[PDB]
Amino acid sequence: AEVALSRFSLIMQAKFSKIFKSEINDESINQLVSEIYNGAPFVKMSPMFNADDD
Amino acid sequence: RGLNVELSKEISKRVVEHRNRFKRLMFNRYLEFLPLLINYTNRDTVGIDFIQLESALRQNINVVVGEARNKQIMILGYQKRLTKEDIYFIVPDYLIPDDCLQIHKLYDNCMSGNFVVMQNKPIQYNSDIEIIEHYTDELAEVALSRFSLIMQAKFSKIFKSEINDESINQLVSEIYNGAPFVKMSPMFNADDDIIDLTSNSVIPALTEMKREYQNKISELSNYLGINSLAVDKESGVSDEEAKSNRGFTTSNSNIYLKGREPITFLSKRYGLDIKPYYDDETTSKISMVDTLKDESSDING
Amino acid sequence: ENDFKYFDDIRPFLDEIYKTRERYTPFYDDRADYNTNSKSYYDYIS
Amino acid sequence: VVLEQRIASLEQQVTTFLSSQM
Amino acid sequence: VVLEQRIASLEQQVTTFLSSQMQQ
Amino acid sequence: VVLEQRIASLEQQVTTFLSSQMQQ
Amino acid sequence: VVLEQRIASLEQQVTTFLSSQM
Repeated sequence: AEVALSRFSLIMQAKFSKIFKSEINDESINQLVSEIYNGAPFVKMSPMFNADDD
Repeated sequence: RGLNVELSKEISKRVVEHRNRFKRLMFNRYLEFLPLLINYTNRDTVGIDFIQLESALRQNINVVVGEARNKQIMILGYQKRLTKEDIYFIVPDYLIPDDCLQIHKLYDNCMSGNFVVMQNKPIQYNSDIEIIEHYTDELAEVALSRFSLIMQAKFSKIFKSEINDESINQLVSEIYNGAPFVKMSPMFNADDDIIDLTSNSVIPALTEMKREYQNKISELSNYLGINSLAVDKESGVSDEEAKSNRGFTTSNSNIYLKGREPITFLSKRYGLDIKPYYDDETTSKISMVDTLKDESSDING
Repeated sequence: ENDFKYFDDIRPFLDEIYKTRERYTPFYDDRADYNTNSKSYYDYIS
Repeated sequence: VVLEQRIASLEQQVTTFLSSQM
Repeated sequence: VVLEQRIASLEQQVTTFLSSQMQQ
Repeated sequence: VVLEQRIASLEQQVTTFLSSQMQQ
Repeated sequence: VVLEQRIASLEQQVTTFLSSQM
């Protein structure tokens, strides 16, 4: 029973998000909308380190 | 006239058009095919256009095949309370029995006058036009990711110099004309000065994405019974290579066959053999290797 | 009399929004993903 | 097949009769 | 044998001409 | 044999055309 | 094949008749 516990607990926390990190109100939201989930390659950004592992 | 084009991020609308058109195409193709899988010992003696039957069965309307003038024309048929009479809607014109009809299921084995109803699926819970919508969007965005991945996998060799006519004469007369032994100034003029933009963070990513597209096709496929199963039995590649869990794909194939079981109920009545087999054949080489009778030489060549 | 042109000076500003109200799609764009923040439970018990 | 053919002929004859008294 | 086929062909010829003027 | 069936088919067609020409 | 050939001859004869009274 407790090894079935550990399997269920292991696959319940095995879920994955891609965290965007920016100062909040409407800088990076327009980015992910029109250029990540709509699949777009070649998104252009400012030089302000804005994906330098951001 | 009216024209002012956007930019060349027109591609970022062309990319989403490829995804959208792929979902529309794969969805209606998959139901363009799905009402022909079974075809059941095709026209031994029985006057049924089985293509028109299977198309009717996948919109879930219970067709009823009986006799018309002893030759089995299709008709439409929409605890056990028995059906007898021709109360149901009748699609042919003058070929109606105008006499004692019955359902030939449980009144006896093989005796009553024939009008047997054929379900698409024995017990109906969810329509499979929803499951085909369930995977085709997930499939659509993985086709998006493949197309977006190979659209940015293109490569240039960037020359880097102060501009006006120093390095242009270099690449012209000594790179694309193929020339070895190009001589240059000591001013660091290729000390990693020319650089390559590569996308080797993209091509290892490419093959794994195609395998995800592939096994997602297979995971839609074994759901709706269409399977590579019998050849996988004789090829010995039975489990964990074809990652499909064989006991589930021989399960979902079988439900559609025993939905069309009342054609055997009909077949026992008039003394003939109709078995609902499950088509997996594609010819001119399979028909050659199963016969190798010299008359089959004069057929093909 | 020809008086009460208060129903009439509205006219050049009542055809105007009817002009720029429904003829928009060749002139504008549909992008940029504007966020909408609308009133959680604390504003409800407010 | 012969029986079916005979049945079809009988049906057609009946239909013909059902349209004219002659 | 040959007649069995011509007799079948002419009955369909009668049936597809009776339905051109039928009450059916 | 089969030519006899063809000769039976052609006289039936000629009789049908003759009934098409003359009203009875 | 022989029957088909005979049929073709009959058709040609009919066509010939349909053009001249002789």
